[PDB]
Amino acid sequence: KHNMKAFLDELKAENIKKFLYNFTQIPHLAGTEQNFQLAKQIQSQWKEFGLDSVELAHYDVLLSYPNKTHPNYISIINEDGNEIFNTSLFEPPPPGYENVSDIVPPFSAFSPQGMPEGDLVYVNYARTEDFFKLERDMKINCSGKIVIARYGKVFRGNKVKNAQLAGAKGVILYSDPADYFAPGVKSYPDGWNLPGGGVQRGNILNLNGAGDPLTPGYPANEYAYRRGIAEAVGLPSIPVHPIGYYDAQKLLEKMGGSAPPDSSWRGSLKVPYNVGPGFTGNFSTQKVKMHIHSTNEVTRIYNVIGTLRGAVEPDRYVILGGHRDSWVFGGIDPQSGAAVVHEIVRSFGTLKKEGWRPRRTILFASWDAMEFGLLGSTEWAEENSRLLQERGVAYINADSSIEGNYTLRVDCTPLMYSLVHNLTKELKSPDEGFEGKSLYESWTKKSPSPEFSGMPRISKLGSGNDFEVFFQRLGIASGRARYTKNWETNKFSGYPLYHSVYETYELVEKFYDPMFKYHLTVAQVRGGMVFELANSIVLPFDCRDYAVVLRKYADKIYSISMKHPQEMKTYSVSFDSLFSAVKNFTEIASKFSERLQDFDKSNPIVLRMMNDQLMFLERAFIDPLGLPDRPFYRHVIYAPSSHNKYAGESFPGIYDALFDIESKVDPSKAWGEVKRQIYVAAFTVQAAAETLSEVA
Amino acid sequence: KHNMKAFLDELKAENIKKFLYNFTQIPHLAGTEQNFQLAKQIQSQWKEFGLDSVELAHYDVLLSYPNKTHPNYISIINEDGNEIFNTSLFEPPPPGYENVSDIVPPFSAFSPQGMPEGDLVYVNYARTEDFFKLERDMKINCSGKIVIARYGKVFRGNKVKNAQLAGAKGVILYSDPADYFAPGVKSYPDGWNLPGGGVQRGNILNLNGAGDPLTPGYPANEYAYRRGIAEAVGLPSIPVHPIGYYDAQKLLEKMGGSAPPDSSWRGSLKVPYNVGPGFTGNFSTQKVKMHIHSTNEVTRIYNVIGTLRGAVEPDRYVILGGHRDSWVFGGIDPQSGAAVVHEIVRSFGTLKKEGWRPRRTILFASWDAMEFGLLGSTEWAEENSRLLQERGVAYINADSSIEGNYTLRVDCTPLMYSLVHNLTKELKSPDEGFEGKSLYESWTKKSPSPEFSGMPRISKLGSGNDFEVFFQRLGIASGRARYTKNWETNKFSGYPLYHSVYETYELVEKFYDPMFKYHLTVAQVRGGMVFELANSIVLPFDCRDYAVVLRKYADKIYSISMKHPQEMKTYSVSFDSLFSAVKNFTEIASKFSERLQDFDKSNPIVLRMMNDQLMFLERAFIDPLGLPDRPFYRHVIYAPSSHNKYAGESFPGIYDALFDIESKVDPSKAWGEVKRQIYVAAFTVQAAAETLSEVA
Ligand SMILES: *[C@@H]1O[C@H](CO)[C@@H](O[C@@H]2O[C@H](CO)[C@@H](O[C@@H]3O[C@H](CO[C@H]4O[C@H](CO)[C@@H](O)[C@H](O)[C@@H]4O)[C@@H](O)[C@H](O[C@H]4O[C@H](CO)[C@@H](O)[C@H](O)[C@@H]4O)[C@@H]3O)[C@H](O)[C@H]2NC(C)=O)[C@H](O)[C@H]1NC(C)=O
Ligand SMILES: *[C@@H]1O[C@H](CO)[C@@H](O[C@@H]2O[C@H](CO)[C@@H](O[C@@H]3O[C@H](CO[C@H]4O[C@H](CO)[C@@H](O)[C@H](O)[C@@H]4O)[C@@H](O)[C@H](O[C@H]4O[C@H](CO)[C@@H](O)[C@H](O)[C@@H]4O)[C@@H]3O)[C@H](O)[C@H]2NC(C)=O)[C@H](O)[C@H]1NC(C)=O
Ligand SMILES: *[C@@H]1O[C@H](CO)[C@@H](O[C@@H]2O[C@H](CO)[C@@H](O[C@@H]3O[C@H](CO)[C@@H](O)[C@H](O[C@H]4O[C@H](CO)[C@@H](O)[C@H](O)[C@@H]4O)[C@@H]3O)[C@H](O)[C@H]2NC(C)=O)[C@H](O)[C@H]1NC(C)=O
Ligand SMILES: *[C@@H]1O[C@H](CO)[C@@H](O[C@@H]2O[C@H](CO)[C@@H](O[C@@H]3O[C@H](CO)[C@@H](O)[C@H](O[C@H]4O[C@H](CO)[C@@H](O)[C@H](O)[C@@H]4O)[C@@H]3O)[C@H](O)[C@H]2NC(C)=O)[C@H](O)[C@H]1NC(C)=O
Ligand SMILES: *[C@@H]1O[C@H](CO)[C@@H](O[C@@H]2O[C@H](CO)[C@@H](O[C@@H]3O[C@H](CO)[C@@H](O)[C@H](O)[C@@H]3O)[C@H](O)[C@H]2NC(C)=O)[C@H](O)[C@H]1NC(C)=O
Ligand SMILES: *[C@@H]1O[C@H](CO)[C@@H](O[C@@H]2O[C@H](CO)[C@@H](O[C@@H]3O[C@H](CO)[C@@H](O)[C@H](O)[C@@H]3O)[C@H](O)[C@H]2NC(C)=O)[C@H](O)[C@H]1NC(C)=O
Ligand SMILES: *[C@@H]1O[C@H](CO)[C@@H](O[C@@H]2O[C@H](CO)[C@@H](O)[C@H](O)[C@H]2NC(C)=O)[C@H](O)[C@H]1NC(C)=O
Ligand SMILES: *[C@@H]1O[C@H](CO)[C@@H](O[C@@H]2O[C@H](CO)[C@@H](O)[C@H](O)[C@H]2NC(C)=O)[C@H](O)[C@H]1NC(C)=O
Ligand SMILES: *[C@@H]1O[C@H](CO)[C@@H](O[C@@H]2O[C@H](CO)[C@@H](O)[C@H](O)[C@H]2NC(C)=O)[C@H](O)[C@H]1NC(C)=O
Ligand SMILES: *[C@@H]1O[C@H](CO)[C@@H](O[C@@H]2O[C@H](CO)[C@@H](O)[C@H](O)[C@H]2NC(C)=O)[C@H](O)[C@H]1NC(C)=O
Ligand SMILES: O=C(O)CC[C@H](NS(=O)(=O)N[C@@H](CC(=O)O)C(=O)O)C(=O)O
Ligand SMILES: O=C(O)CC[C@H](NS(=O)(=O)N[C@@H](CC(=O)O)C(=O)O)C(=O)O
Ligand SMILES: *[C@@H]1O[C@H](CO)[C@@H](O)[C@H](O)[C@H]1NC(C)=O
Ligand SMILES: *[C@@H]1O[C@H](CO)[C@@H](O)[C@H](O)[C@H]1NC(C)=O
Ligand SMILES: *[C@@H]1O[C@H](CO)[C@@H](O)[C@H](O)[C@H]1NC(C)=O
Ligand SMILES: *[C@@H]1O[C@H](CO)[C@@H](O)[C@H](O)[C@H]1NC(C)=O
Ligand SMILES: [Ca+2]
Ligand SMILES: [Ca+2]
Ligand SMILES: [Cl-]
Ligand SMILES: [Cl-]
Ligand SMILES: [Zn+2]
Ligand SMILES: [Zn+2]
Ligand SMILES: [Zn+2]
Ligand SMILES: [Zn+2]
Repeated sequence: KHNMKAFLDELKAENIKKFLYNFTQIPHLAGTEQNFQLAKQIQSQWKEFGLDSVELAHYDVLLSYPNKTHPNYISIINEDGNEIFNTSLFEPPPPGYENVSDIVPPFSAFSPQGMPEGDLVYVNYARTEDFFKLERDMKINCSGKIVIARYGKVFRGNKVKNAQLAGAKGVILYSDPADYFAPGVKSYPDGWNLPGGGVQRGNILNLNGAGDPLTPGYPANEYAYRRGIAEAVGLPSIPVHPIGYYDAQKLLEKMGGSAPPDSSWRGSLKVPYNVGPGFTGNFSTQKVKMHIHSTNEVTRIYNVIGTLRGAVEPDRYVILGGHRDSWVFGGIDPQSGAAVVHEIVRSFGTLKKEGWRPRRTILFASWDAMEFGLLGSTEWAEENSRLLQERGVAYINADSSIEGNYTLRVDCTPLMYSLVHNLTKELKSPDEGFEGKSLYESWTKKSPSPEFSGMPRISKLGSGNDFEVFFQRLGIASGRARYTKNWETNKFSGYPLYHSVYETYELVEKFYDPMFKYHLTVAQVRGGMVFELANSIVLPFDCRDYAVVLRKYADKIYSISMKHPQEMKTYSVSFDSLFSAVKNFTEIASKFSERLQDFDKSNPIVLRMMNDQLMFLERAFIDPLGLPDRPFYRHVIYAPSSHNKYAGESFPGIYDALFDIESKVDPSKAWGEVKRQIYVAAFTVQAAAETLSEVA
Repeated sequence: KHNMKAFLDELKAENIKKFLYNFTQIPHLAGTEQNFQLAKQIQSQWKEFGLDSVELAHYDVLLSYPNKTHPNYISIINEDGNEIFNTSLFEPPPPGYENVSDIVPPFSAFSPQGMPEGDLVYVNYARTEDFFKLERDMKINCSGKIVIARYGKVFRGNKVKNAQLAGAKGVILYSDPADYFAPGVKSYPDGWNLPGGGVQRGNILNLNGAGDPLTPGYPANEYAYRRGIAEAVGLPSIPVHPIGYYDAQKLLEKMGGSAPPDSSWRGSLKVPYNVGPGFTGNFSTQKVKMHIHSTNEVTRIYNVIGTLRGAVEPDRYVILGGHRDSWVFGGIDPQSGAAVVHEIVRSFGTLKKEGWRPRRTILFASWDAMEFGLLGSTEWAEENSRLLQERGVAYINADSSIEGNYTLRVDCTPLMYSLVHNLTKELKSPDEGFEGKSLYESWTKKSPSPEFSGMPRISKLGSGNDFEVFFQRLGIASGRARYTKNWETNKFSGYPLYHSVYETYELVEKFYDPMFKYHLTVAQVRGGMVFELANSIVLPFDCRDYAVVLRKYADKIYSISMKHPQEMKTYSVSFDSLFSAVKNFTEIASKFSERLQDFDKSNPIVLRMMNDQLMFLERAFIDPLGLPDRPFYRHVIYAPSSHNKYAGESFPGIYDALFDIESKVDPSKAWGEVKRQIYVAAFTVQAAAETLSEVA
């Protein structure tokens, strides 16, 4: 029998291991020859595995690279202009890779060039609230200062935007052991911790969903019009560079001025964590100098797109996509995900060779230039937007399969909650102590829902990954899943060796998943989701789950507003329309569910009518005018946080209208805009509800 | 048998006559009680006629009305400030209506209030080229002048926008006998010509597709956020008022300054047509004073929406819509169209009562507040945009059925050309001399295609009517048809009594269509189109017809650019990408057509897949970012002309980038934008082509 069990059983941990090894022996930096060669390899293998067609889709997009003969570095400079300390020019390479060529040294992708000299101000995590505390409470002025910020808590691009608006003339990012060194664990290569010479690479753009900075709205094809750099989207205006904690200690140890305002500002280094500005009296004349010489350059990138044609509904697309480009070896990010995709394709191809085809078309994608701003996924979606918005059923992302070995993590649209619950009840837990128990059981035990007993936690989608164009721009139901750490065991996000040279095959094989059982579990979750979405006769979405969360989000946004009761009285700010729309959505979704379960099962038109209602329900939350000043974030329920691209925000339009409103100089204008966003949200919720009404 | 012949045969000229009489006895001004009562009557009758549901959809939108106790008028004022001449306060009412109440006096809807006094400048038709001739050639400065412009050639809102940008402080619009008095025809009531006391009403907004000025993007429902007046869309900044030619003669006769530049500037009045500024020497101290006291007010409007559920594809909508509100009696505009719709509903309802249902759902609409800026259609489409863009097959408009008695006029998407040709071959010509011949034959003879022998002329859709939101904002295949005059017999557009009190039932019954045979023919064309669109198994669109016109439009826009060969060399301006996309569209459309004719006819999924490809093809020409500064004009192939809302422009983005480019101060910026619009157009054409490729 060709059923999901046949698909799932075919997946092998040993295959995922072999693919991971294969994908992580050399660097695959976007825009480089090595990453083009891997694209061609993937294309060849997906054909071999049995997909109907496999093509490369290429684009020419703005990328950013250090100058090989003019290295980036930071100095402490004395009053004579002598550089008395210099940060590293490279991370010490790990055992057995000390002769690997083409390792890109640590840099902040898209930094402008410059050599700013000045006094240091320490800004904690450079969050919105961190700058609020400096400027408003501590009365420290960052204008013309170089800021030093620790990585963590929020996307680094938001840190740089915040530093820029504070008037900084440069940003130094560093990894504090507080956030990247788990107590009791040894540094790579003897454990999974970040060594003091390790550095986190990463782009510092603020694209807000635009894709290639030079071609917002349109694919960066051969005849594309490209904005001039000065009009490009999302580029930082001040130089930025990342360093490790050995180097950070040297920059921070001399810092004077004001003491840290409290303990939440102190990391784990043996330094005061003084905010500055500048150094203590003996060193008061020493300054910090950055030297950044990186260049932005239009460069060709290559997505691999594989198609497995649907037998019944070939014009309905279920997409499994993740990126292939890495900063260096990509041992976790992204190759732990790409190896999983590779095995999923191989398994589907095995069934196909035995004569099976899924009901709907499955598209498989190996995206390029993700590390430089989700560029490959976004340019492809811009090219294919009309096909995706009329035919796109769902998008399942496939970046890193692991960031820990504790339990499952799922972030997805409410439309997929029931699908996820049901699938995980059918899968075996790989966890020790849960032998013979379901993944649902271990996941629920280790990651309980904060709201419901006997349910697991499922989070909203944020952003910072390749689902962004599909979900927040185009309104295609999206999901992601991976294995994660125990947040009770160290509160820091992600894994210590993130975006460092130390993220290698050996890191995974030795420390994260020796038996590749967590990889296999994640292949089963991602592949199982794709299988159901593509094969079920009724799409496996439950509209009633959206009704429940809409009420939760309406309560939450109302509660934020109600911290300002006088203003709500003065400006007649009512949430009645939003609650009414949510009530209506709940009622209509309930009746739709009845019809779906009750309709004449022999009638393919009623079924498809009803499958189209399910498919277009996520689409209904799209506002074609976008959110304020963010035209590519069009989903009215979910946007990436304006303060942290990684985090999702609910009712983002109303959230941003309320944020820091007490500080607005024209309260009438400000509360007027709150009311406008309530109207837009209520209307959108009612309009989405009405797509589930009887059609005529 | 229930086939199109049964539907067509049921339509009766005598019924259309009875409905026209019924709809034209009292004024039905938008926002008035009389127009609400007619809405309720229509709703009742459509229910009686047999539709499944008939509801009122209401909105509260900005309308504009004169002040009943503070009349609008224009004066000539002497140096003492004595008003020595005053324009009429009302049009002399026609025979037997001299006691009808609630006739709105002539005014320009949405004029601001004011009493500007100044010297007159005569600006011909106030077209872009007319102001070019004044400012550039004649060196006449309109700043601080009151401009007087004759109606005709272009939409009056464009005249007012042009006057505003020329620095005018007021606009007087008048009907010149050259444009509104056919030689050899007597004035109403003894013929169909405009009498000297007749005046054309009409709104002077520049909405660019926005709908209600206060709620762009969102329906003007009960909880709507409304912009303040100062931020409203499309409102004129200077006072405006319309007059008849008896009054115009008094304002023009004294005009001095420069002579008219040539004969194209002279109308038919016994006056010099001097451009001014101001009056001849003896009257040089006399000035013109406007008195405008109209008020803008948010007012409730009511659309009637009738549904006839489809038997097979209830979630596919074919819409027949036209407006119901009139300026006064609406004898032609709109009731000659509304009576036709009423009879079409009655005929469909007759078939339904005998057990028939169309394959797809038919929606019937009686729109309100069309005369005030397409407000009812636009607000309803804003409310229902998600349903319309995923389910909307086609929109057939139904304003005035007649503007003459000579031949058929059709404006529509290329997708409907074949449908129209085939249907008109099946219909009888009502024309004298063409007894027993088809409508196709008489139409082709009287209105030959400028391009193809043996074919009739079919024009592009422009705007100024209720299809605008459906076609140019949402990308739903749209069409319209009416009987029209012979352009060889008088070149003036429209009919002389347009938007005057004299547009009555008697005008139609006596002078235009005594036997209601032209009305019946138009009911057959509009109803027949709806019947096919709603009932055929394969949608009756031919994608190959779009390929032919795309090549025509590409040639045309290229030819415009090629008037600047040096600049095309300097800035490397190539149209190669657009021609490539058009070639590709042609090739892919040809292969799609083969599959449509060749596919397995027993397979409803392949059929619907292919019906969805046909339905979404118009949709593919939509750009979600809209055209420059016109966010609600989203169709890349067709937009209303930036110089004349009534006219359609092809490749509008490139057209406007090229328009008057030789006058731009930064040719590099200007030609860069031409190249950007070529990229956008080429991409959109290729993307639309790719929706017709095999789906997987
Ligand atoms: C959640 O779902 C419910 C439906 O169960 C929607 O309820 C509608 O709510 C609006 C109010 O926002 C009601 O609007 C009112 O309509 C009255 C006329 O309604 C009749 O006629 C219409 C057609 O014109 C029919 O569709 C309808 O069935 C009724 O027969 C108006 O007279 C009301 O205006 C008067 O009162 C208001 C308030 O005091 C004044 O501001 C006005 O000046 C005026 O005096 C009003 O417009 C609507 O009728 C309800 N429809 C129903 C029950 O079917 C909710 O709107 C929906 N929530 C959201 C957010 O959409
Ligand atoms: C009308 O329809 C035709 C298809 O019949 C489209 O043709 C494509 O045209 C583009 C040019 O605009 C071609 O682009 C070229 O692709 C080359 C690689 O193509 C191969 O590999 C890709 C996957 O990466 C496959 O899809 C493809 O089948 C080929 O096997 C590049 O190497 C070319 O770049 C080089 O030359 C250019 C020009 O000198 C330089 O600027 C570059 O720096 C580089 O040196 C180029 O990108 C594309 O291959 C064609 N596809 C075909 C024939 O299938 C038209 O684009 C389409 N019209 C529009 C407007 O869309
Ligand atoms: C996750 O799994 C849960 C549990 O299986 C699943 O919910 C269940 O779905 C089934 C299938 O729709 C529901 O069964 C229906 O129940 C109603 C009322 O009892 C019946 O009227 C339905 O009968 C009709 O349809 C049948 C085919 O399913 C026909 O055989 C029959 O003739 C009728 O036409 C039907 O049996 C069941 O009630 C729920 N259980 C719950 C909610 O507890 C859920 O759908 C899964 N989630 C997915 C797939 O996303
Ligand atoms: C306007 O009217 C014209 C003239 O009628 C019409 O064009 C015609 O359409 C028919 C129907 O598609 C075409 O007939 C087809 O021709 C090809 C080649 O000869 C055949 O392969 C097709 O046969 C298949 O389909 C048949 C059902 O239609 C099956 O019976 C058969 O088994 C095959 O599956 C088919 O006969 C005809 O060629 C054109 N004539 C032209 C273009 O001159 C046009 O479509 C109408 N426009 C509309 C409806 O918008
Ligand atoms: C990762 O795995 C891939 C796939 O197994 C490896 O690529 C494959 O490498 C072999 C040996 O280089 C290639 O076979 C050889 O082909 C050449 C020319 O066609 C010829 O000399 C011989 O016929 C020989 O068999 C094979 O083509 C190639 N497969 C691809 C790319 O599809 C790759 O080596 C592995 N990478 C690492 C780091 O282990
Ligand atoms: C245009 O045609 C409509 C429809 O025929 C006319 O409206 C109809 O008018 C009659 C007479 O006023 C109404 O019948 C009457 O109803 C009232 C109360 O229900 C009652 O006194 C009697 O039972 C009587 O039969 C009828 O309801 C009404 N139909 C509608 C509106 O649906 C209208 O008079 C015509 N207008 C003109 C200008 O001719
Ligand atoms: C990268 O840095 C190198 C080294 O400074 C630059 O190469 C120099 O370019 C200048 C002109 O700008 C020449 O006069 C020197 O001879 C070059 N030096 C060497 C060592 O080659 C190069 O411009 C930079 N590359 C970029 C900006 O991509
Ligand atoms: C930090 O690096 C800089 C640049 O390489 C070093 O300064 C250079 O030293 C050489 C040799 O003494 C001089 O000829 C250059 O003029 C210097 N360049 C600059 C920009 O200062 C510096 O010695 C290094 N500091 C440490 C502590 O190693
Ligand atoms: C329409 O014009 C009338 C007549 O001038 C206005 O009514 C007057 O309003 C003023 C206050 O603005 C009163 O003092 C007068 O007593 C009113 N006169 C009469 C004759 O009623 C009215 O304001 C205007 N209506 C509008 C603006 O809608
Ligand atoms: C044009 O209309 C104006 C306004 O009605 C007339 O001027 C008014 O005349 C009365 C009576 O003589 C005066 O009391 C008012 O003060 C005047 N108002 C203004 C604004 O001037 C004028 O007489 C009319 N002109 C003609 C030729 O009939
Ligand atoms: O440009 C963007 O939006 C983000 C690109 C890139 N995304 S990412 O966070 O590294 N990708 C992954 C990292 C991981 O797979 O662990 C995630 O979503 O967790 C980054 O943050 O540098
Ligand atoms: O606001 C608008 O866009 C136009 C509203 C209104 N349209 S209209 O030209 O009068 N409608 C008709 C007039 C007619 O049916 O003769 C048309 O399309 O020809 C007008 O021009 O005043
Ligand atoms: C910070 O300093 C700069 C001048 O060096 C000044 O423009 C800015 O207003 C200052 N910020 C404060 C104190 O608000
Ligand atoms: C793997 O699991 C064990 C058991 O909790 C844990 O001690 C170890 O830290 C985990 N490894 C990683 C890399 O999280
Ligand atoms: C027209 O006159 C006004 C001043 O009355 C002036 O601002 C404007 O520039 C003039 N236009 C010309 C002559 O270009
Ligand atoms: C009706 O047709 C006749 C014949 O051409 C023509 O003389 C007359 O002017 C027409 N009436 C109108 C209102 O166009
Ligand atoms: Ca782009
Ligand atoms: Ca609106
Ligand atoms: Cl992921
Ligand atoms: Cl019309
Ligand atoms: Zn990644
Ligand atoms: Zn990454
Ligand atoms: Zn009209
Ligand atoms: Zn009109």
